[PDB]
This record gives sequence, structure tokens and C-alpha cells, in this order.
Amino acid sequence: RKQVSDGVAHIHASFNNTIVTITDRQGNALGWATAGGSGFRGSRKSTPFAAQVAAERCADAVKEYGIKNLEVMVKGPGPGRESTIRALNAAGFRITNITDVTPIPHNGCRPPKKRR
Amino acid sequence: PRRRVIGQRKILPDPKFGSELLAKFVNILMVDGKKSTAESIVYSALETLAQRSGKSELEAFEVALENVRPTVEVRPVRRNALAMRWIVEAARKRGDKSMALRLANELSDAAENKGTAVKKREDVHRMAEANKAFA
RNA sequence: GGGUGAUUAGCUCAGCUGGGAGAGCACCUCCCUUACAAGGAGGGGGUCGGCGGUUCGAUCCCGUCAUCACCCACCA
RNA sequence: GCUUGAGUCUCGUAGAGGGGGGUAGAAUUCCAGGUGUAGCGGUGAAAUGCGUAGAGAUCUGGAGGAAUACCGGUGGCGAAGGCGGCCCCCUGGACGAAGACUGACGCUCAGGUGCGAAAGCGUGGGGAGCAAACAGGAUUAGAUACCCUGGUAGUCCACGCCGUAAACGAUGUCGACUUGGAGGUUGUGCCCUUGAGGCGUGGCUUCCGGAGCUAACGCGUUAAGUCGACCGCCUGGGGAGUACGGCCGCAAGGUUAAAACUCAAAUGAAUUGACGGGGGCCCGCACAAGCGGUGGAGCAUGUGGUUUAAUUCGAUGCAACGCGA
Ligand SMILES: [Mg+2]
Ligand SMILES: [Mg+2]
Ligand SMILES: [Mg+2]
Ligand SMILES: [Mg+2]
Ligand SMILES: [Mg+2]
Ligand SMILES: [Mg+2]
Ligand SMILES: [Mg+2]
Ligand SMILES: [Mg+2]
Ligand SMILES: [Mg+2]
Ligand SMILES: [Mg+2]
Repeated sequence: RKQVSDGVAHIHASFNNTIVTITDRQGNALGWATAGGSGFRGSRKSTPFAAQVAAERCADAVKEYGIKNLEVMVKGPGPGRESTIRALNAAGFRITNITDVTPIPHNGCRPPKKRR
Repeated sequence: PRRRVIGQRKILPDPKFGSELLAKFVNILMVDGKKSTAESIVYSALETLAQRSGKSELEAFEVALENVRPTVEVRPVRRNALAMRWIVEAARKRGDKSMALRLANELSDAAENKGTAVKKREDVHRMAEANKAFA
């Protein structure tokens, strides 16, 4: 309910999965969906079509909460940066702003020396 | 063809109904070069199905081709070639007596189109609209 | 011999108001998987633990048996 | 005695040069919440792990540790190791500007002394990340490894210790001499700065290259050309930078440094091929799409093998097996 009439979409696209979470500007959330949360566990869950169909399920089940326009917040590289707002304007609802809020430490904590 | 394009050297159409598609079909159902014992079974099965459908002749299998047409694996030439191949190799498995009648029962179940032809179609057609990632 | 949940596909099991019982894990057979992974496809051995009681309708609730399994068990 | 080699003064300039002290911001993790529900994360694919006790995500408030994006660049400083947020205190160097000042004071330097990355060691802290040893899950035939999940010593600081490397430019130090080209940095004498610019002279660095030199690759005013001084070092591979003795030390180990024994090669560069689970470009029924077959049934032929008196001999991956017939 509550007729919020404005929203915030956090997205986090990893190298193997994408998550989408819906909230207000104030941080309390409504609903969320993952690329894992549409089936196909494993390799195929990191795909942009999976990301947009996860957005299809994500816009579902938050429908009755009264949302028209929203802002976009983007974390992590991959396919989720590019195949989510296509599903969102397939839903048609207008985008206020798109923000890349990918966390960048200024070469702070030491990463692994991985990938041999 | 690492190098060349097709020219698709053509053939002669059907004698009676004049369909180049039916000529390609009797080329399909042909084994060891027998158009005559192909076409006797073909025209006998088609003249059974015309009575058993109560409709025209060419639309009676235009329906039976469109409803067994898949999407991908794709180009329409391979679509309407694999469709006829599917009907033949579907009727090959049936436990009936003769080839024309097992083809007729296959086309009947492809008329009330939950037949073994669309059963064979809807595995690759099931991968379609379920694995739409690859490009 | 006392209480209650409980006995249901091969398994633990789960879905309930007197209305259309199963998603997942296991067994054997193909296109694809270069091959074993993955995928869909269609392959199933409910007599829902038994008897009777029901209402214009039973896994559905009740009476008992049987039977895996939880609590405490006297003083004299 | 002289002043050109080194040195001083005055003005300056650039700079992650060094030691100490403090501070700021993004982020990882942890603590406590609020929202919100069935997953998060992981790989080539899976699994261990966290999650209905509510994870991941998500907004806030806090704690603590470490390193400072972008500027950043064959850009600068230092003799070498090396040094990056900002500010403050102390401090060493390089270069430029014309003068003034002493008068060969200089070069090199075994032994000597000092510095010296990372790992480690003793003592006291701190411990957020990352991570040797370890445990589990994976792969595998096997996996004491590559991958994942964690995670102790360690990486930080204070003081001390061993003083090692592909510590490289595999090129010791100083001074001078013989053509060029294009950059980057930092100075100063000048230009109507009357145009971000361009003109000379200095310092340093990076690249292409002439003669020369070298066995070739290549070096190429910063030489591996031409000289001069001084020092360290090599004498075939292997034993071996091992032992024995000494010196050093908490040990780990370092430094100096042999002999017997064995071989006639070991190596540097370069050429021509071959190969590459090296790249680019192609070609073929090589593969994909088809269609019909074999291997499974009975028989013909042939090989291997066995036994027999002999089962004549030859051919053996394709490219021998209805072959010499
Ligand atoms: Mg200074
Ligand atoms: Mg150290
Ligand atoms: Mg310690
Ligand atoms: Mg690791
Ligand atoms: Mg050494
Ligand atoms: Mg050169
Ligand atoms: Mg020389
Ligand atoms: Mg030794
Ligand atoms: Mg060589
Ligand atoms: Mg093929």
C-alpha cells in the first residue's frame, strides 16, 4: 500500500550473479529479486536475459505499492548495468536519474592475488 | 562450403497438384530412387485425408506444415524441409500396417495437432523461449 | 499398560475448511552435451498404515487394533 | 707562486630525499538496529561455507586496522636499497645567476666502517584486509598442487639481530676527446609575454641511429669507440661456492675457501628446418546439416593365434588384411 509514488532501485551485478532490490530514498525496502531467483542455478545465471527476466519478476510482487517514477543506483560490473532498464522501460515507467554507485576504495584494503 | 554459395539446382514440380513442395516431399519419402512407389502411397494417403478432413487439398497439409513448423535450432527453407522430414520419421515409428495409413494417422494427430510430429517439434521449440541467452 | 503428534511414490517427507495428492533428491533409455557436469523431453512400483461411521463428496475427523518414534513412572 | 681541477659565500628554484608528530576522505570487515524474503557466494562445471535462529542486499550510528584512486606519466628525488593523501618541526643533497674568496687541497681504495628490498628471529603492542603451514570441498588414476571455502604465524609499529637476490643497466669509479635527429623535466639571459607560444645557454633522463668497436646480437657523448689512473673479479663442465679450519650470530645461516674423483664436452650469439594446449590468413567430406551403412545375426574371403606330419613364403598404422592371386 502506502502509495509511495517514487522509488529507488539498487542493482548489484557481479561476475556470476545480479541482484535487484527496491526501496525508497530513505533505505527501507519493498521487494527484491535475483537472477538465481528465476531458476537456472549455475553458469547460466550470469546472463543479461536472466537479469532482465529477474527484473520482470522484480517489478511483479511490488506492483500494488503505488510506484510511478524512480531513481537508478548501479553497483558492480557485468551485464546488469545494461540489461535492466530495458526491462524497466519495457514496463514503461520513467527513469529520473541513473547513478553509478559502484564502491571504489582508493587502493585501500588489499585484494587477493588470485586467478592463475 | 568453406568458399562457395548455393545455386540450389532446381527440380520439376508435382504432376497432378503441381506443387514444387510436394515434388520435394516425394524426393524426401523416396528411397533408392522410386518416385512411383513413393507417389502411389503419397496420393493414396492424400486422397484418404481429403475425405477425412472435408476441406481442400493443398491447405489440408499447409495446416499440417504450419502447425509443425518450429522456430529455431531459423530459416524457412530448413523449417519446411525438417517439417516434412519430421512427419515421415514420425510415421516410420508407428505400428500400423501400411505407410500411407500410418502417415494418415500421423497427419490426423497433426490435425488435432498434439501429434508426435509436434511432440518432436516441441523439444527444440521447448529450448526456444526457455534458453534465450545464447547469441 | 498412560498422553499427543504421527504411518502417505524408493527415501525423510511436506500441501488441508467435508471438493481437481505432490515441487525437490534417488533408478534406467536418446537430440544436444567433443566426454563425463548442466539442460529439457517423456519414462512412476499412490491400493494416502486397515476395519467400519458420514453427508446431494474422505489423505481429510472420530472408536479401537497394529506399529516406528517423544515425556514421566511411584511409595510399601 | 698561478688558477682551469675540487671547495666556500650571497640570492634563489624544483623535488614521493630522510626522521618525528598529527590529521582528513572513499572502501573491506565487525557490533547494534530499521526495511524486506527465500536464497547469497563460489567456479570451466560442481561442492564445502553463510541463510526461515531471517542471510545477501539495504539506509544509518559506531569500533578498529591498513593503504592513499584520480592527479601519474619511458615524470621527478636519492649513492644503493628505495621513497606517493595533507599539514607542521628538524635535516642532507643536486642545479642555475654573475661576481668575490683559499691555492692542487684532488682520483682510486684491499683490509676498515656504515647503509642495505622481501622472508625470518628476540622482547612489547596491534591484528581490518590479503595470505605460507593446516583442515575441508573439488579435479585426478593419484593431487602432500593449480580452483573454491575458511584461516595461524607474517605483512603495521617501537628497539635490536642475521647483511642476503635475476639488489639489472646482468655493463666498477673518475677525467677528457670525434658526426646527427626527435622528446620529457627543471633553471636562467633576452621577445612588442603586447600570440597558450617561440630564441639561446646550463643540469638530468628516454628513444632512433653515423663512423668506430664486438665473434654476432648489438653499444652508440649517459659507450660496449679513443685514452689515462685505481680497485674487485675469471681460468673447461661437474664436484662446489660443498666440506675442513677460522671470523660473525639466538638459530636459520652468512664470509673466506680447497683437494681427491669423473667427462671430452658444457656454454654465448646467429642461420636453416621441425615443433608450440603461439598468433594471423587460408584449403580439403577435415567438421557441422543430411542420407545410407559397418561392428550385433547367418555365410564368403583374409590376417593373428592354437594344434598338427606339413598347414610354403613375403607384405603389418593410415600407406597390410576379397593383398602378391
Ligand atoms: Mg630542500
Ligand atoms: Mg621486513
Ligand atoms: Mg613478534
Ligand atoms: Mg587461497
Ligand atoms: Mg649473491
Ligand atoms: Mg640505437
Ligand atoms: Mg672494451
Ligand atoms: Mg657452504
Ligand atoms: Mg641461443
Ligand atoms: Mg555429420
